[PDB]
Amino acid sequence: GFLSGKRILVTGVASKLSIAYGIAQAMHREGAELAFTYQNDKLKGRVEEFAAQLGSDIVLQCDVAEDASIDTMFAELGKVWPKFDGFVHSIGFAPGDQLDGDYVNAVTREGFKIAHDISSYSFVAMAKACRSMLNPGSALLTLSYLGAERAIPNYNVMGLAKASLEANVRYMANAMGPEGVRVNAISAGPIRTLAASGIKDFCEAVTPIRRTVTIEDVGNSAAFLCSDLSAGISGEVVHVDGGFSIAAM
Amino acid sequence: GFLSGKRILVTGVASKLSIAYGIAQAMHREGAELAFTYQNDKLKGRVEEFAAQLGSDIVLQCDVAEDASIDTMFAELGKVWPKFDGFVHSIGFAPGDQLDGDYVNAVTREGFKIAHDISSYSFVAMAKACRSMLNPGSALLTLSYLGAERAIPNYNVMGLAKASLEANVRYMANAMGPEGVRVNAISAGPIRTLAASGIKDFCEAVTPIRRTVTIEDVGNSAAFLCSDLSAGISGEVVHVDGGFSIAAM
Amino acid sequence: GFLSGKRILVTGVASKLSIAYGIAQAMHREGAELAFTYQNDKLKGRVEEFAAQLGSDIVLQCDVAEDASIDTMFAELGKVWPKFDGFVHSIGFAPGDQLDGDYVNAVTREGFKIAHDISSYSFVAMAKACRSMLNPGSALLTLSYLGAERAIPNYNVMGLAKASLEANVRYMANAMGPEGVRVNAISAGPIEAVTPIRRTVTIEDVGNSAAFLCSDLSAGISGEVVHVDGGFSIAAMN
Amino acid sequence: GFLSGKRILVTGVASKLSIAYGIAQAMHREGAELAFTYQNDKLKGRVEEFAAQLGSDIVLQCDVAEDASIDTMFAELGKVWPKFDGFVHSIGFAPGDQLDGDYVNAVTREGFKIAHDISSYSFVAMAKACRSMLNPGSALLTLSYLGAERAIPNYNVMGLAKASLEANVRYMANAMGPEGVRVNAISAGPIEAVTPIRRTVTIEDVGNSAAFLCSDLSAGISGEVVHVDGGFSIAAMN
Ligand SMILES: NC(=O)c1ccc[n+]([C@@H]2O[C@H](COP(=O)([O-])OP(=O)(O)OC[C@H]3O[C@@H](n4cnc5c(N)ncnc54)[C@H](O)[C@@H]3O)[C@@H](O)[C@H]2O)c1
Ligand SMILES: NC(=O)c1ccc[n+]([C@@H]2O[C@H](COP(=O)([O-])OP(=O)(O)OC[C@H]3O[C@@H](n4cnc5c(N)ncnc54)[C@H](O)[C@@H]3O)[C@@H](O)[C@H]2O)c1
Ligand SMILES: NC(=O)c1ccc[n+]([C@@H]2O[C@H](COP(=O)([O-])OP(=O)(O)OC[C@H]3O[C@@H](n4cnc5c(N)ncnc54)[C@H](O)[C@@H]3O)[C@@H](O)[C@H]2O)c1
Ligand SMILES: NC(=O)c1ccc[n+]([C@@H]2O[C@H](COP(=O)([O-])OP(=O)(O)OC[C@H]3O[C@@H](n4cnc5c(N)ncnc54)[C@H](O)[C@@H]3O)[C@@H](O)[C@H]2O)c1
Ligand SMILES: N#Cc1cc(Br)ccc1Oc1ccc(Cl)cc1O
Ligand SMILES: N#Cc1cc(Br)ccc1Oc1ccc(Cl)cc1O
Ligand SMILES: N#Cc1cc(Br)ccc1Oc1ccc(Cl)cc1O
Ligand SMILES: N#Cc1cc(Br)ccc1Oc1ccc(Cl)cc1O
Repeated sequence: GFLSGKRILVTGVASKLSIAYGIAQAMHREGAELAFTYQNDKLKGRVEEFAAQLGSDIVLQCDVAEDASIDTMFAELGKVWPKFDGFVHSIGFAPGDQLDGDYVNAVTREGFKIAHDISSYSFVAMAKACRSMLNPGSALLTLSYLGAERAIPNYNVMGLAKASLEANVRYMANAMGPEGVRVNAISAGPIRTLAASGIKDFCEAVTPIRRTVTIEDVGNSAAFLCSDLSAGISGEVVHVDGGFSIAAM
Repeated sequence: GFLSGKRILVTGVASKLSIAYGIAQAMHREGAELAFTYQNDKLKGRVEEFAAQLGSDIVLQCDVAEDASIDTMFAELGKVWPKFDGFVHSIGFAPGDQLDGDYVNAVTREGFKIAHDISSYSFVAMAKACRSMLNPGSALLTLSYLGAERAIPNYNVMGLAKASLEANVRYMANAMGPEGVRVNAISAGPIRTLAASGIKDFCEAVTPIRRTVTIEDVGNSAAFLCSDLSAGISGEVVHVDGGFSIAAM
Repeated sequence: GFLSGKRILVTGVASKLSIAYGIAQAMHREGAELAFTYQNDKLKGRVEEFAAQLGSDIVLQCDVAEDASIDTMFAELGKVWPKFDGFVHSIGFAPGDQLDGDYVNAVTREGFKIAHDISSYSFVAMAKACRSMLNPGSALLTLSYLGAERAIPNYNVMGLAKASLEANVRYMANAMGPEGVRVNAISAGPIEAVTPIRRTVTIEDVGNSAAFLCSDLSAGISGEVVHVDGGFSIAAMN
Repeated sequence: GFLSGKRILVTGVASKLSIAYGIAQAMHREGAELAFTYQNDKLKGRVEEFAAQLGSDIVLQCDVAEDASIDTMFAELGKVWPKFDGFVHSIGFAPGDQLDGDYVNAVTREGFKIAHDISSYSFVAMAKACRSMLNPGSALLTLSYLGAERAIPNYNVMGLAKASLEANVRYMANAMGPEGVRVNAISAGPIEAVTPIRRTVTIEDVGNSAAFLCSDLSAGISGEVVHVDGGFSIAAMN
């Protein structure tokens, strides 16, 4: 398929409901060789078990809060893939107290710091650590949300972090393009994943396609953006939300 | 390939340099069945000859200035494709006097009217005329340019028309989504085509990928947007300009 | 006030509810000298009454569908204001059939053409017609709506026409900036529980922002679409 | 003037070239009563001199890296202004190493953290700390730059920090709108042949727009990033 001969690292697989899971089955269907990271020991077996289904045995600890963990992870990966063709960054976090109710009351300095570090900085932190391993033609991809561009109740400081993240996409694109690397985001519509219970009160009637997008839709667009078919696209946030953001009333 | 079982009409093939030409070879490579329109008798043989290469014999006159021409064209097409899966709208025009020098001096009421009618209205005019022929899963695609969003010297009233066109993309998406049709645009970076001699003084050093996009890049993104792989994307303007618009200085 | 010294042409007064009417009051308050146009004989008396109440007797016919009507108006204005400081374009139209139901079914070639001509081309037409009359420091203003940027039901082809108008703003700001003329738009909210300010905007609110954008206070702003919609467009799922 | 009746806190004066300094002059001209903060002992005398020249003697230490410094400042302000009408946030910082060369190579976790904390979090921190002190009709303003929206060389992580700040504006406008508080930003140009107005913006131009956005004239505007950059961001390849 259209990713044959590519090697792609995939972060953030937590269950079969994860966006990262849909992106992985899609790139896998399309002929990519895959490798996987997992945040910590609680998810090691699970992620090894999801990896195994997709015929990868490359499954590595990576907590993106830690420079040493990202560095170690890429060192270990370089033993099997001294070069590869990019990564999918599918990782968000803010402490639970940040997303309950009025934004200005819930936000704290520490909550802001963690949300931005894990949801935004980690993307460029991964890029720094593997920059010399990337082939020409490589593509990096992260996931964002409409909360970057609009004030969405309860999403709160995550909206700020995703705005920081989309700006990260542009700065990374502009920096890395000259060495042959593209960097994009998918602004995904809402899907019912493990991380979405963290959000309070979690629209298909006012989406133009009249249904919510699935991890399959998101996965297919992802595969496209990490392939040579999208060689003309970098620094872009592609809305995969069924047209929701372009509608009003 | 990823358009097998799709039938797609392609307008605006004028030479081998046309964006429509790149989109057609790409959809053709990907297993689509194709049909072609041509503006008038001056391009009939040429377009039949380009069609023939791509193994289509469906080649029909269509001047989009004329409701009767669009209606006749779809009547003729319905004899061979009573149903199909969408069309590529790759058609722009403004009289030559519109694009020389200062915008407020060059623009006229008639120039404005023609630019908008041919470059913007024609897209929804085609949609009106074939609406009942479209399958569920159909996708419509037009081509726009950065001149819709920024004041670009000499591009002049075409910038207004392309802004009208991108708004057309949203209104069409929102209207047709409920019956299972998606509608998008590609905002293409500059390529050296037949229509670009019309533009005066026609940047790769400040594009992040450090080269201009080709009709191949544009064609591959096009194919994607008219395929089921992009089923989560409607009402969107995708920038295929190598990241040019997201850079400054 | 912050417009003393300025002479501003105001189009589009049709009633005391008109956006142009709120704009004119606010501009008069801030000390501008005002002149007015009226589309046709049906509105002439209303515009003359309102102009009198503001201390103006410059009240000129202008139908922006006609190049000759625009030229004749500016030749008449020239007799009393050979130079002036810009104008407010507060004009919109599409045939009523364009606004009824599903967009693709309602839009027609003629409806599209009329909507773009009246709602967008007429802004630059006015600018061509008065260009040598503009002082350095001039400011042109037009009025737009969120339907330029989102698909809003029934607003239909008026949305394309507004998107065209917002591009016209940019192209005009770019062309006329070197001669000392700024061009901007207000994207006004409709004149409520999901609006951040928790109320709809009024023609007073619109008027005050329009006065600003036509004054030397806004000298740093050109080519800009300013949202005066209470925060509505930046909120989602409130 | 159009700010008479208003009491506005101004942060970020460091010199007569500071954006905050142009803002304060313009606000004083339009009749506002002013109060000032200063980051540290190095800037205290400059801020006191300037405040004296404007007829103010409210000059309070505030380092926005510290929650305690922000709380203590607002407790001191409360002794003379138990209620007030909003504040201008004119504060930006990243370690100098963040701004040197290729973005990906210069950015570090600590640099990123400091840039976002000082340049974005501190806007809402101030708002939490004074929220019950704000009158209905209040207006918060912050300052941003085009590097929030485009990749500009060397501006590097300050661009992410500004994008965060512009989202903070929206989220804040949404949260505080129901209590009668507006929140906006100015995206200022750098303080020229491809700028539509054919000159860079001045701190006077910025000041006048900031005075507007903090006055009841802008009552219809909230959650908005207004570009005061002479049209620069809407032009291409001039
Ligand atoms: N599900 C939706 O509706 C939706 C919509 C738009 C965007 N997104 C985004 O898509 C991405 C994937 O989210 P999801 O819904 O698939 O959720 P998920 O809960 O399946 O995935 C979140 C993942 O991030 C990982 N992660 C968190 N902290 C980490 C750390 N310190 N180190 C390493 N990994 C860490 C978790 O272990 C988990 O694998 C996120 O960026 C989320 O914001 C989700
Ligand atoms: N080439 C570029 O750099 C570039 C960049 C961005 C967008 N675009 C857009 O892409 C599209 C294709 O342009 P191109 O550069 O491939 O040019 P081209 O000159 O090869 O194609 C323009 C086509 O439009 C057709 N057309 C014009 N008037 C017509 C009418 N009345 N009826 C039917 N067809 C009509 C012409 O016959 C021709 O086939 C246009 O919308 C153009 O604005 C071009
Ligand atoms: N009312 C709202 O909620 C709202 C919101 C956003 C934008 N707008 C825009 O504000 C502007 C003013 O609208 P309004 O609500 O004040 O409506 P209104 O009907 O009071 O004013 C419309 C005006 O346009 C004039 N006009 C129409 N065709 C014309 C022609 N051929 N020549 C000259 N004048 C012509 C009419 O005479 C009338 O004065 C319009 O551009 C409208 O699109 C309205
Ligand atoms: N100067 C320009 O061309 C330009 C253009 C666009 C935006 N901006 C923005 O305008 C704002 C003001 O910048 P400026 O050009 O006036 O610079 P300036 O250096 O005069 O002002 C920066 C101010 O930030 C203050 N500051 C830094 N860290 C702080 C802390 N911990 N606590 C409290 N105060 C702190 C400094 O004391 C200083 O007063 C900034 O947000 C800057 O990003 C500047
Ligand atoms: N990853 C992740 C995640 C963590 C927190 Br805490 C909050 C939301 C998260 O993902 C989302 C889930 C759902 C939506 Cl709509 C957006 C998201 O960014
Ligand atoms: N199609 C077409 C076309 C017609 C005119 Br007249 C002007 C430009 C045209 O296409 C473009 C060529 C080049 C660029 Cl960069 C943009 C365009 O829209
Ligand atoms: N003027 C005007 C106008 C004409 C038509 Br037909 C449709 C709408 C018009 O004005 C508006 C009224 C209300 C809103 Cl919300 C937006 C508008 O553009
Ligand atoms: N304040 C401030 C500031 C601090 C750093 Br470090 C970098 C830039 C800063 O201000 C600016 C100066 C100039 C411009 Cl163009 C934009 C700015 O944000």
